[PDB]
Amino acid sequence: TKKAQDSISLTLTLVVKSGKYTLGTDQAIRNIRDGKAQLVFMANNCPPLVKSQVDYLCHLSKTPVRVFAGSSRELGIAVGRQFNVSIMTILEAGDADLTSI
RNA sequence: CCCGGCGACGCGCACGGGGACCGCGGCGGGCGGCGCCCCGGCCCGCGAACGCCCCGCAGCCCCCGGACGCCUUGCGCGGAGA
Ligand SMILES: [K+]
Ligand SMILES: [Mg+2]
Repeated sequence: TKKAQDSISLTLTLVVKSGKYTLGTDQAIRNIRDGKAQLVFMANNCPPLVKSQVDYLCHLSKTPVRVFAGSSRELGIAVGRQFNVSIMTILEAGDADLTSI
């Protein structure tokens, strides 16, 4: 719990300082179908037709997909932006371990 | 047979575009009065519905691509993609 999230926070910052990533749904689809996505991270108010499609595309590519436990605004705050982020796709973990998940 | 659309819609200060009207100047034709002045006053110079081509701000949409910007008198908009 409390130990769990302070690792999720720690990893989410590690990628945005040293390691590639993209923010947004249209950038996330174009990468998953090409097999570049090590992880996919979604918000809990992600639109329901769009979420269904992201999971289907993920199982075909074997790309892991999790669910961040906050709104699309929290995800914006978490990776350090002033705008809402429905989907975050990590391309290279860099210095993050990604075991936190 | 079923599901829809057009017909089909309130009020308001402002801001913007089109048409008609209205003026000023030129130039073409005609008038008036004129003791002095007057290229200084007056009248007339017109183009429809409809058919074909082109051109149309705002506004909504497509493609690339992935962001400390775009923009109104006022605002407003953008990782749900500027
Ligand atoms: K009516
Ligand atoms: Mg009526």
